[PDB]
Amino acid sequence: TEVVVAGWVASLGDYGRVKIVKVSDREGGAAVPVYLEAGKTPDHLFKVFAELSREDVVVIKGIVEASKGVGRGVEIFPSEIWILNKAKA
Amino acid sequence: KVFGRCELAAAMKRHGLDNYRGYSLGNWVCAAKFESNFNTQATNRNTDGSTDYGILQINSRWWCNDGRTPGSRNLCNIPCSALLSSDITASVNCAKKIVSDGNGMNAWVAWRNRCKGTDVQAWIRGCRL
Repeated sequence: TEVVVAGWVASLGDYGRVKIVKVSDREGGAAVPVYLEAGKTPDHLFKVFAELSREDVVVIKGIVEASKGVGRGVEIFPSEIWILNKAKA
Repeated sequence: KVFGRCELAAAMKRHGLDNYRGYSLGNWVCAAKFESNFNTQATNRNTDGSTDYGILQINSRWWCNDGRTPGSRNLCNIPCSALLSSDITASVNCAKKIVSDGNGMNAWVAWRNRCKGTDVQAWIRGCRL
């Protein structure tokens, strides 16, 4: 199921083949993992991952799926990532 | 060195991985199995110029230093050869930092794709520990 989510970057992690951005809604709580995987994620997204920093506002489009296992939340596989907040000099 | 399943299980328990961050030992054996087929010498070069080194395939961009990747942080503070030894200590100490990064074991494609949500304690079944 395709989906659009929006919010601020809580944390960034680079693990090589997997890059994870955690996106959080205005008033805190849950922070949804967005997974960029080298086999699967379109090339350009990696470039924008490298531009992201904490507290940036993003609008992300992608596929939402339930996490494997009983730690029972949701995961997002992006096809586009847009950055909304004022650009850095 | 190509570890035995139970051998590595013991090796990992002794190095403190059991329940580290709430991941029971089966998870760690399971990740080794699929990341590196248990081979401590496993290395893999990604199309972006980074490389994954060792039994847990730690990536060279943020985690270790191998000299041959631009703008590289070395958050684990070790050279990437240290990850290719028979003594898994360095690999383990680096896995600890990684798994503590905020995403637990989600840092590992192989764990994600093949161990997460499964009966992971199957991987310590038949082991004398």
